[PDB]
Amino acid sequence: GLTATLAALTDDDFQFLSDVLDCRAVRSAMNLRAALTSFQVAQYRNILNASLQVDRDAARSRRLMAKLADFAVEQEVTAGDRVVVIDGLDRMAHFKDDLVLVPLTTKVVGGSRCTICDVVKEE
Repeated sequence: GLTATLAALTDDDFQFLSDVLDCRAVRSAMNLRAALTSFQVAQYRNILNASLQVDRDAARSRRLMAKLADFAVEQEVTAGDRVVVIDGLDRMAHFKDDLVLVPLTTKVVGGSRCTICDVVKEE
């Protein structure tokens, strides 16, 4: 889609967002262990959050709209889930204790890379 979509994303694209907001961890590849800033995090939040409103399905937007409200919220990660990086992730990387994150899905929205990785135990 990229240009063909611009801002009016379809159920296919929004499906990717539903998974992102569903993720347990939300950080940036350039600095996964360190956040950016209060305005920075909110900035990226406005990007996707803006996609919801402009969306065609006002009902569906409500569901994700609330899921985004907790963007980058303090929660315990676990295997099977996924970590959404605001920058991306092409290679596998550790997250904590012994859990490693492997590249699962990379999508660019509003000119911002968004990679998701499955949380698997390094063994």
